[PDB]
Amino acid sequence: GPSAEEFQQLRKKYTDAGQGHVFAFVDELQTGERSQLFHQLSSFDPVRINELADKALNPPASLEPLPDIATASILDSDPKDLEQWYEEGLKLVAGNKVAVVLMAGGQGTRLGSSAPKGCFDIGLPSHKSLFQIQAERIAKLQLLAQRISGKEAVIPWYVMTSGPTRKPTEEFFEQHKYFGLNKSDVIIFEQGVLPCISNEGKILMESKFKVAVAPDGNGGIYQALLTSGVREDMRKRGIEHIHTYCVDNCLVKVADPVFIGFAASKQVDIATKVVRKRNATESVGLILQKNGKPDVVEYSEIDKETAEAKDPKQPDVLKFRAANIVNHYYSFKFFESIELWAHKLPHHVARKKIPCIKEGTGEFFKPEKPNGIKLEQFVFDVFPMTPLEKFACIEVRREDEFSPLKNARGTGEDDPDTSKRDIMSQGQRWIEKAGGIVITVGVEVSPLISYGGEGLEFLKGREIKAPAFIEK
Ligand SMILES: CC(=O)N[C@H]1[C@@H](OP(=O)(O)O)O[C@H](CO)[C@@H](O)[C@@H]1O
Ligand SMILES: OCCc1ccc(O)cc1
Ligand SMILES: OCCc1ccc(O)cc1
Ligand SMILES: OCCc1ccc(O)cc1
Repeated sequence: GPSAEEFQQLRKKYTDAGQGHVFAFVDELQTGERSQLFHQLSSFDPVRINELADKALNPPASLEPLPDIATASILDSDPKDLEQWYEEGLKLVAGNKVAVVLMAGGQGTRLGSSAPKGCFDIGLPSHKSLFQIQAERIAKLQLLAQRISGKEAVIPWYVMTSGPTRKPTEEFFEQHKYFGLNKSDVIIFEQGVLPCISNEGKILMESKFKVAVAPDGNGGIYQALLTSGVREDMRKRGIEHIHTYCVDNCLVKVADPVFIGFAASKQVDIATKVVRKRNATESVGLILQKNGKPDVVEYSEIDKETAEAKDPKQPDVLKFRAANIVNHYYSFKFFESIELWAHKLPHHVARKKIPCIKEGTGEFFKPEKPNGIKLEQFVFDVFPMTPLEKFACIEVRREDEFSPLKNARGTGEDDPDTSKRDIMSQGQRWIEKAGGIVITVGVEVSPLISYGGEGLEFLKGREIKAPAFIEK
């Protein structure tokens, strides 16, 4: 393990930085525990931690709805354009130019599962997990693309996890044989962490030999794409277009060809999907403009007066209603610039009850009130680095595209039951549109049968008894 000299040099750095309390219990640690503490502390720069704590604890507009050059809506689109963008998106898939990054490092504190959120079974007839439904969407788009190329189509799946989720995620994917995808085209990687900070700016000790850390927010994606090797893998594959999304949306149109096609046609660096906000209290970030710059306002920071503000000309409708649904497109060229701006991203403060050592006794205690803060970066904080002309915000239909799993069963909204209803409602609607008659709520349609409502003609004239599950 670490030499005395190495350990003293580390101790000097931390002590000079006013963080020498992290070594309060060194004299009683076992060799292994001492090693852990050494390596963990070596992984942070205590001066940087001080810089972050200082900005957090002693912190240092032109703020209207997005302009019309920057916005589009599926509702207002010419159907011939939607068809063309879909075809162009599928051609890019067939070209092996499309990748997916899945943000699955969330805890799911509101959901109360012990397992990764992606593993959750919302109670469909199939009992498929969120991960498996997403994987099957990828499989299906590959198969559709192969129809046009006559060659293998691969959409690599890069799954970002946290330390709370990485091992069980990999085990789950392995036990399912990667849901019929090739393991060689799925990479599970971890996002980074930052130390939790006390109200007084001091690093919190989880144990006598471990610093309390937390994942660094979904904005941690960008640094993690470099350190993980993922960006290099995309380069080696000739990836040009990336779809990034959150695991909790059970209706997510993974690698949606119309989205990719549209974004690519406009040659944007970034595109993003929104829906109309369902009310002033919905826990969604709101996409709007700031200071000549596309930007977002998170639900945890917005002020009542803006969440409740009304449209100038229509006083019964909310002014800000472009709910961020965490559904983003990037050019690969954008990812090649990460190094120039990853350090420019802000840290957002969240005050938290961080279980730690009673700084004295060494007794582990869950505190009664918030004893410190976690810092997080947010994926959308790149939007202001991007010229308005290299940005697109598209309205899509909530009932087809956005059904988040946030809360435990019995909450009443954004829960397993709303998720299940939304998928099975989608299924029924697709069947009906293809000429099927459903007798009854709803019908689960496997993604391997239909990605987006296509391919259901074989049900024309048929009677389907709901609840049902259409599969192989
Ligand atoms: C940083 C980030 O991506 N935040 C997202 C994300 O919030 P959560 O706090 O992870 O629930 O999901 C919302 C949609 O469910 C979206 O509106 C919001 O902006
Ligand atoms: O618990 C004794 C360790 C300690 C060291 C430095 C400080 O500033 C405070 C506490
Ligand atoms: O980057 C994480 C550094 C780290 C190293 C060793 C540990 O035992 C724990 C954390
Ligand atoms: O004009 C908007 C076209 C459009 C529709 C749906 C998407 O997902 C993306 C773009």
